[PDB]
Amino acid sequence: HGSPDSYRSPLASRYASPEMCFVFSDRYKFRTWRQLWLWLAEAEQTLGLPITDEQIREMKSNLENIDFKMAAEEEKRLRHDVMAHVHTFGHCCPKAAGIIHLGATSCYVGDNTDLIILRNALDLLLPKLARVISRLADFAKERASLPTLGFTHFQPAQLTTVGKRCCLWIQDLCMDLQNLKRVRDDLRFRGVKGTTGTQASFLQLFEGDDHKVEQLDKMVTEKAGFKRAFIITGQTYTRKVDIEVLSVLASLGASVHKICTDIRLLANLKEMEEPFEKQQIPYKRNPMRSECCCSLARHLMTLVMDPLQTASVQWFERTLDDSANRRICLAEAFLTADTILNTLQNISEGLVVYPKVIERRIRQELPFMATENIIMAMVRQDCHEKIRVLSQQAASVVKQEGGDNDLIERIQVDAYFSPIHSQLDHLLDPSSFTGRASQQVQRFLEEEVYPLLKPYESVM
Amino acid sequence: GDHGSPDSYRSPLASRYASPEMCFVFSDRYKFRTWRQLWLWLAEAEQTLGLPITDEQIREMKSNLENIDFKMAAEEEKRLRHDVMAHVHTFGHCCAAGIIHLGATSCYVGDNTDLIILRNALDLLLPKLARVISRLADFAKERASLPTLGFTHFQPAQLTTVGKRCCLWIQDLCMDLQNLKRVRDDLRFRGVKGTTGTQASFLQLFEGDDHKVEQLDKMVTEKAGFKRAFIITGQTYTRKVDIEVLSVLASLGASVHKICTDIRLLANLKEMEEPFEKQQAMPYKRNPMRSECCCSLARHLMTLVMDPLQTASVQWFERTLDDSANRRICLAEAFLTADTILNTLQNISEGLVVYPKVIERRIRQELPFMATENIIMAMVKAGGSRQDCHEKIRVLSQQAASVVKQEGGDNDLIERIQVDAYFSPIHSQLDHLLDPSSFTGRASQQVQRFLEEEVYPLLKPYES
Amino acid sequence: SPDSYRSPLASRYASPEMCFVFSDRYKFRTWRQLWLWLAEAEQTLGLPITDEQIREMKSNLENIDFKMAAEEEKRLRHDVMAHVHTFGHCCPKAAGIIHLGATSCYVGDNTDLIILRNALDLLLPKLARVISRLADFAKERASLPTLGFTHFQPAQLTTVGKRCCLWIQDLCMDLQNLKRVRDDLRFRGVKGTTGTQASFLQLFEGDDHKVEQLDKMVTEKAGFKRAFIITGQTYTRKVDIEVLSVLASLGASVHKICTDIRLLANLKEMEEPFNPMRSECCCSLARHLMTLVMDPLQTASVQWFERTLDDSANRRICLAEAFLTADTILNTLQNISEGLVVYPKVIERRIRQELPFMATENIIMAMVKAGGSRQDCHEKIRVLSQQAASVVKQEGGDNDLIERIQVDAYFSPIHSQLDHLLDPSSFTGRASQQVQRFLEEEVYPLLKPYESV
Amino acid sequence: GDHGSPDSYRSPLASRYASPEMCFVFSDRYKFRTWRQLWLWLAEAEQTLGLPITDEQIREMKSNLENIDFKMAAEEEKRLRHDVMAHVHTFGHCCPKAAGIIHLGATSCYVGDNTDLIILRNALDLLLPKLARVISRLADFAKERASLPTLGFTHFQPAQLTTVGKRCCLWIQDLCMDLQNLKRVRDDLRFRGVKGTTGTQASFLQLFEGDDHKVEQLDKMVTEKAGFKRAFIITGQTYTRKVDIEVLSVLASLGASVHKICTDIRLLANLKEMEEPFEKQPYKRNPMRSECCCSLARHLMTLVMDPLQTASVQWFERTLDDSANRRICLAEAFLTADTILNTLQNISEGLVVYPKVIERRIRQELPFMATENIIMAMVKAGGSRQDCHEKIRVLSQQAASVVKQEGGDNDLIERIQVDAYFSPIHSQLDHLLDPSSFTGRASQQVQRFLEEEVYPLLKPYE
Repeated sequence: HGSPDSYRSPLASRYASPEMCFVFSDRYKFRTWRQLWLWLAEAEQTLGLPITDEQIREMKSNLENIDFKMAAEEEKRLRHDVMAHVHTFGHCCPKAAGIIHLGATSCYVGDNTDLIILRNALDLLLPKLARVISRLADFAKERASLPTLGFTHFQPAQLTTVGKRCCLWIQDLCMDLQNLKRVRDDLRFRGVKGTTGTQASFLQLFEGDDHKVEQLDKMVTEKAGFKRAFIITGQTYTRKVDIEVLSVLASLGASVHKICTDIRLLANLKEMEEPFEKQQIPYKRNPMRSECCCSLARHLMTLVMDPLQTASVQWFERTLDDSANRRICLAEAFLTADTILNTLQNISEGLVVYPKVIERRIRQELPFMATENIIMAMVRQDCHEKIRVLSQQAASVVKQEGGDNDLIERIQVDAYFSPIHSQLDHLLDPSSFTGRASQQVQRFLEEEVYPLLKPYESVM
Repeated sequence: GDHGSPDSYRSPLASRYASPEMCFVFSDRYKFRTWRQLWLWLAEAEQTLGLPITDEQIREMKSNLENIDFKMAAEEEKRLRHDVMAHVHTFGHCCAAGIIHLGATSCYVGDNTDLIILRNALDLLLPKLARVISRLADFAKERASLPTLGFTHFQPAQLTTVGKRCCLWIQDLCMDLQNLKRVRDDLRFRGVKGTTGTQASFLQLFEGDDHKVEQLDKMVTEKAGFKRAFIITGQTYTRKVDIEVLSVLASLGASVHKICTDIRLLANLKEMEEPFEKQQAMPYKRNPMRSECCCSLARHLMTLVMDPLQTASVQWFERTLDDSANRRICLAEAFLTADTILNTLQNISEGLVVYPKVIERRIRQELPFMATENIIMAMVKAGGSRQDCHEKIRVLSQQAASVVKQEGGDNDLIERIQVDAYFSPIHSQLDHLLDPSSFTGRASQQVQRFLEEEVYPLLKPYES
Repeated sequence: SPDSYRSPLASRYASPEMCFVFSDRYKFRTWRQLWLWLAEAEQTLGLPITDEQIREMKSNLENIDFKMAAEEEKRLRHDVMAHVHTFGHCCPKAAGIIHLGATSCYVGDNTDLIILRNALDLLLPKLARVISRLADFAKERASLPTLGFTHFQPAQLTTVGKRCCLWIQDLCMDLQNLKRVRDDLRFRGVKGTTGTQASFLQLFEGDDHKVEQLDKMVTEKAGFKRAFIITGQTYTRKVDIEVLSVLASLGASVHKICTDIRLLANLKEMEEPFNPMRSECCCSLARHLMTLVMDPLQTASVQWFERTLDDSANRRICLAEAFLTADTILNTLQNISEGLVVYPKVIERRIRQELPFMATENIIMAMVKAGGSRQDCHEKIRVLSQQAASVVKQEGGDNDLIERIQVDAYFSPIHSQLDHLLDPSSFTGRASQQVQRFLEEEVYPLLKPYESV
Repeated sequence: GDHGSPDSYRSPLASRYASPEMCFVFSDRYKFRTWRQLWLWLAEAEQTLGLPITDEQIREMKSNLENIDFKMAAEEEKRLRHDVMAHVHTFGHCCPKAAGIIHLGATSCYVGDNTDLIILRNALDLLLPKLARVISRLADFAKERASLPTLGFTHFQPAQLTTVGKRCCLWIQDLCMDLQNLKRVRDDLRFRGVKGTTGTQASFLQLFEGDDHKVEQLDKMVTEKAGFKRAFIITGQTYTRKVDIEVLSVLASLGASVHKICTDIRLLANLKEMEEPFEKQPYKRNPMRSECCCSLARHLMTLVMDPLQTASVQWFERTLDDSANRRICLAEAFLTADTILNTLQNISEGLVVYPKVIERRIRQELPFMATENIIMAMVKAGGSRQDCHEKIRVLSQQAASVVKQEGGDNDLIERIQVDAYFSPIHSQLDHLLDPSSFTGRASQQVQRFLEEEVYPLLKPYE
């Protein structure tokens, strides 16, 4: 990762998985440059430019044989990123030197590489998000019936289930999964367009034949594995593309942050905890992996303003005031999302529920929500008011003298509630207060979640 | 008055900027009508599932949907400090009263109203957006072959065409149209969910009947005009929907700002101007005032995206009420702003002024510096020499540059070539070698293909 | 009119005084006010302006015809020239001398600076009054022990007043910031179309000193200590960044406080004056305040040269909204701070249910002094903790670590004063003393200039 | 290598962009040095306060600040899960004599949180002279070009003439406000000191046997040694996260200014009026350095939402959900800012001005702005106002058509000069269109601004 004598990005050197790091590495970047020049030359041969099979063979064998030292020093001399690599690749491919980058300009390698990078980055996030959704869905099913105190205003609300509450987190990740897939499939190749998008150099190279330029653009698009290319660009693809991508990651950021806020709140209530590793026979447990996910999700929300501002200040066919900003924020958003999903998969595998803790809290709150079922079970005016005064004193005891709720007791002795004694244990059954929470979990998993997850069954 | 008094603050978004249609969809009249419209649909679905509601009770609601007493509603809200219940009383006062809102909570009306408002607001933006695109398309077709100086780094570069440049704007607006359409299509109804989304109150109402509660959830969803309803909600629909909606407006703001920034730059170059207003010739100096307003307003949209993002991130459990005030402001203001922008942008597109002679004058100044490759190629074809020509053209290029920079004169490079003996085997070809049209690449063909494949197919559903 | 949209901030949220500051009555009245000051200064410096013309203007500052002015703008397509003419119509004798030598931003930008300053002046007392009522609560509850929270997890005891000082300290930092931006706000003055004072220079036929003088006079009349030396058409949009930055910071502070109050309401240790609806309202609007900061940031980044008019419509929206939003928050925070209710028994319970686990060191250092070993006590205390933790977590019961230590024969010398070893006040450190010190050295001096009168 | 292998992502801020000094400030070698330097200060102060620390232990501690075993600490961190105790052990290992008195009575954030504040302040100290240095270069330029008339620009349309030096003062003023805000925030930065787990100083009070006086003066001593004038009286576990908001707010604002300057330079580059420095070894020159600054400034403006959101959701005495966000955003903000200023210093050094392209654009626009001047000269010679205004009006329409509908030069002056009606002012015409008389007070505004504001603001930094 490098020396401690200098600053190191905590995302690469500490947080993110090596795979995502490699996608944004200089090796991947410059390999892809060489790959693009190969596809270019191959297509140009087919279209009748003087390129031999020996020159193609030379380029194919030397895609990974990159001299970084020599390339960086040639940049210093030629003050050009692309020209330096054209020359370097030429030195290790002496037969091909005269045909590399023929007709093209800088953005053929620069911009198309970012597109290939963008796509590859989404492709690694997809199964990670799919794997989180699946494990939460496992958990959702097991705890689909378990009654838990609902919360609105973070206050005692009617009963829900742990499996129901989990399905709220799952659905947000599902909207995100659908969004990531939609953006990945819509990405288009820039292809060959020239300095200003007019294909003027390539038109001159193919001595004025429009049809040949059209074919060239089709051929590299397909070699690159892209279904579609832009008809219209300036020098580069429209920077709107980066907004579309980072908007969805920002949206994922906000969903994750919400999931982790919930878990941190439940971990205070002792109702649920993060998984442990290295475990066996501490009381105090910090939800550190959830606090980490929040911290990083935040940064993922912040980054969306960068591509927005960039897109707004692009003058005409392009200005280079996007270049540096894009080298930073694109990498960060993906490495940030990658980390979040790796850490979120850990949290989701074995979430620890504490049933008796959840049952205790419910018992403290249920007699204040069961009052209506007591009245509609007596066969109204003197039963709405005579139970109310008992609630007055029981609510006065809980707040003014912090402790247990004894409303059950106050009814269990009063003469007025004579017949309703025989049916109190059934009237205070927690599951009868949970509504369709169980039915809803089931139907959600079968109609929405399972159809979505199936294309990912190979890797779990 | 018909809006507000001068002695109080009035948002200029409502008073000075947006159209009456978009302003209506966010008004309290439309909001409280929609509340009554939801209560009506519920009662209809409730009766059709065998609940004790009379066909007379229904028609008293069906007739009194518009009849809203605004002073009584505000006083019962002064009494109970609860807006939904206050409107329940007021509707029952003019009606029936005992069957209003039965089994439902506040968010049956306060949350399904938002989704109807969002859907209708998107309905207002769509045809306005297609209209702009349509106008620019015609401008792009008309100007498809008019050579213009290309700009990278905002320095002169390979020529393009006005039509081609306009397609860059069109493309961005077409992606916005597609995103607005998708997000409107993907919008789902909350339906009947109860206080925490468990539907407990409606299960009680239908006496434990699971199938019946779901039958109600389907009935009110179709009545509201939605293809699909959420299975999973807390008290409200997920605040993620607000993010998808304002994300696409934010992106649209980005597009517009860029389009309008280009226009202001073109205006300075005097190559393009905004349409003429009337008088009773036109003035020499003209500020791109309408473009600057669009830029100003677009900026607001890009900013608003952070509101729904932060909101969604800190929603604890089934629901917290720290979304309420923030949503009252940012939802309406996003749409009101977008609406203003589209109205203004359409106005700009109707008769953009082009000045062909100014475009030509800038081209004649810059082109010779970009055309030396074509001069060398033409020499070699008639017995010339590459390195001899380069060095005997690099020197005249540096002389011409000096007059333009150090002296601030007109570019004389062509004139320096038109007399120089070394370039005698080329003099009959100089004007043809500097034909702007032969420098525009495939620009005009790109316009034609793009319009035929990607613009008219999208505009087809909006012909009227 | 319910048949049209109304800004919730404007209608049914913010104070009538703040709404008035951003009203058009106040705006156009200030325009007229600034024209009079310009006329007054110009007479002094020797232009043909008569006292009659000046009295005509001083009488008609509030006499504004919004119908006429609005109709004349449609015809002239100029907001300032529309109001020059309207003012000239109700002051026929003044007509020719209004706005003499001036440009549009003389009224446009100096009005926005007058508005900003006056809007800050309304924010300062309200904030001070909030800080003052939290300081009383802080003093009242300085000694009351409460459970400290790190990671939202039980942590070393603090006091209620000490926790309140965390909130106070954030608000005080905002108070100093609002005051520093207010006091160091500068006047645009008279600058001309591009900032070069060219027309004023020609109006006084070349007299440089007369232009400086005119600039000084209007600046003093408007109640500012300094004018900008350098401007384009307008004052730098960096000023709007600095103002909205401090309000955004205040937003973040407020949001933190109201989130803390919302969690305590869940813990039933504290309640709002009679669902923490007001704190949710506060959080929701604090959030919108934080959002706004990107507007002037984006604006100032893309101003080309002496002025571009892409700031105009965005400023009309973000400026007023930030102050109306700020205002609303402070009015609501004042109502929360007026009736905060702590429930001491609920707090006492939670402590007793969590203190035993944190008190493990004090029992050891009472045992080691009694003869026992640090090895032979840490081992025995851990097995009894393992037993207590099961009852709480696996059985959802009461923390009986206090009971279990009384039945174990090992801790026999320790029995005599377990009341003292688990006395919550001994676990609070310097909390109360930290409160008294902070209030007297930092808070009270800051509130000293206010509270008057 | 040391700047990372090409097989992994390497931040372009640390490797490619920022200066070495700023990179070292956020390096782990600086972080762990300071951690250890803070333990020394803690030990020295405690010994003075009567605790059992030997001067043998102080000297052993003082010698082993530089030599850090990173391999040991990382593996100890794996074994412990505590980053501080990992370095408490690794320090206690190489300093065996003083193993019992390292981190005595202290909490994790004594080193974590105070280090953050020390870095913040050293980073600000690197930025300030760099900012001053830039302002100073532009000042020189703005004095030199103080009387060079140039076309004013409102709406990006021709307007009343300013001077090149006056326009530069517009840029300088934004950077001077940035300088003022940076210094203030640097000086108003408070030390976290010794506060314990939740800010109550409980463990320190315990070790000083209930003595408040000794707690308070330990806080003051270590603050003094760290170089701070003032400590917080009130903290949770850490210093309030409102501090990070103040710091990144002023950087975002600097970013905003730098973006405006560089946008202006980019536009002037197109107009061929002004260019970025040569440093040669052509005709078309892209302003690549101004574009770099703009790109980097934009990111700086974006970062402000990090600390804002962070502060807004800090529950009670502290939550760890700020940790990861702060490591990225703070470091990145100072790396970017430093890079921007480095590039800005380079731009200021040898900015190229083209006086004859400036003169050309004036001659094209000025005649339209000089109409009232001409009518006044005509009336002064006993002429008719209404006839003169109508003549100018018609000649102005003809000349505008040539410019817009024919793409010609402005020929308004030549039309006036060949018209016999204008005979009374024909001799006055060169003088009437002297651009210098159209600049207002621009040349004096520069001198006043530089004397009264700039140089007094620069004096501490010379």
